[PDB]
Amino acid sequence: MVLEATVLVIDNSEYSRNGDFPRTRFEAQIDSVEFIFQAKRNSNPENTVGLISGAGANPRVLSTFTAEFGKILAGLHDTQIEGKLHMATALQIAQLTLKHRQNKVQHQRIVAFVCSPISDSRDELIRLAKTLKKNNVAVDIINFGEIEQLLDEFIAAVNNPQEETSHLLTVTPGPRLLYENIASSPII
Amino acid sequence: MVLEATVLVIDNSEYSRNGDFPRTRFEAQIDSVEFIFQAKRNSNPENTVGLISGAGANPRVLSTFTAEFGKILAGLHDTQIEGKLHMATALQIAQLTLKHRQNKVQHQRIVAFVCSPISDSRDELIRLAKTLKKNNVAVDIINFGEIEQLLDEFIAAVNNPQEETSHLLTVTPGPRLLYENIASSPII
Amino acid sequence: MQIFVKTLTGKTITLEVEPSDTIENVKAKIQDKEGIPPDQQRLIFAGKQLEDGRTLSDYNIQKESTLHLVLRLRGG
Amino acid sequence: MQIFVKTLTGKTITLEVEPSDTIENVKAKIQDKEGIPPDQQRLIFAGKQLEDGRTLSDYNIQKESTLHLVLRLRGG
Repeated sequence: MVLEATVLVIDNSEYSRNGDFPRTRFEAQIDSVEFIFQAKRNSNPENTVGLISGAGANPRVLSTFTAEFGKILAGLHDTQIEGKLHMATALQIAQLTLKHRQNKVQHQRIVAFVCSPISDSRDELIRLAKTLKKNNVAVDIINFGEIEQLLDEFIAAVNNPQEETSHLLTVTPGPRLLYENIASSPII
Repeated sequence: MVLEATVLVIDNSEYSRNGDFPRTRFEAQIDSVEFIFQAKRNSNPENTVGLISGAGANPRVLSTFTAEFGKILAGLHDTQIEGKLHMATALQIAQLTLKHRQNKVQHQRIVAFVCSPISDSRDELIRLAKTLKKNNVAVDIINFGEIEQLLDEFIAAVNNPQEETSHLLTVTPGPRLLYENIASSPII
Repeated sequence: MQIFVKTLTGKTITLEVEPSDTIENVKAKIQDKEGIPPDQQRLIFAGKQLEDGRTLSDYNIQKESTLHLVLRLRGG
Repeated sequence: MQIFVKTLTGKTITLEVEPSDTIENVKAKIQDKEGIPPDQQRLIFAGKQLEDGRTLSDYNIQKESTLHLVLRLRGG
């Protein structure tokens, strides 16, 4: 499809362990990382993807950009459910990662899951959104668990009109797993 | 038992309609008002109880103090699920109501349900707690639905040590209805 | 045409609508089935959020589609 | 003596404790059954909230009592 570097940010916050999204919201998010990686990878052999814990006590890069399923898997094991979600920080380190993506012909995209109440200000988040748009990064939020949308106003802000690259997925607990809802979403 | 005027404050906020507490948190709270009224009334024939919607757009007095089950029932019908919980305001109008209770030999008590995230500041709530204690009003919070305790620090503040009149009930969704958990609680 | 509304409590209610109905109309049909006013209603279908004034043709909503109803929380 | 811990997901796990056990110890026994650290644990029994350093004799907890485990949320 399209050549792009994408960064997956996961919510590893204390909210991540919950019944509503089987098996737990965290684990939902793991199957989702796996799926999404294997997807982006086969839409174009040149795609590379990164991984970021977005909670804990300071968002951290779990894996740099790869085609390698092993180090996505190595980075996915060795994270932990703990702390609160620091969204704007996570978004900052995701952006910093994308600027330095090898092969600058790659379109920039960040994909983030939010299953927590957002502690950050709406103003910081909107500034951040406008910045992201300006730097030609597209954003996909996955919005499940507590559904609060701020998120709608964010995606509104960050979307690039002339090529509509930025989507909000709002998903409710139900029959299908989280990764399926993601497969059928415009994030494809 | 003890001669007292008590004020029931209910959370009528948009959170009130929810599955977790059957039939809905609001309705849980109605059966609870009914129970509690009929209880306090038979621990002493001289007790009188009041009712306060604590949400909506401005906490309002649904019934003044009575022995009358009809006007508790009339005040209970004619409230509505709407708005957000304004706790400290609700607590203010409850206190104002108790000061003017006829028959000042009645010990003062407010009983309040919180099934919403508390929008008020911790500082305002702690000031309010210290004030309440100073004015010899005892407080029972019912804490269900979203359980956030602030509430623990509140009841800590407001409790009168030498006669321990102030209780926190933290209750989780389960087999028993909300009014049963309240019957077995120290609020009796 | 008949459609479905699943509240968070798993209760699925059925509504009779035709494809040109505004979402703001659906939220009123939902009001008289469940006693909850439209300004308290939020509608979720296909991962997106149904907007007032858009209609069901707009969202490609078709017979036996299942809408999800969640709390539209305003001043909190 | 054996007791019960019901998480919000309805899963009831059984623990072996004796009546003098600290709550802080119970939260560790709960950790190695469910992989969740004590600083993330909040325990609810009889409407009250179990405190660290108090023991189960303190709370009059007895055989087949059911504890409820909810998230202790710190900096939020």
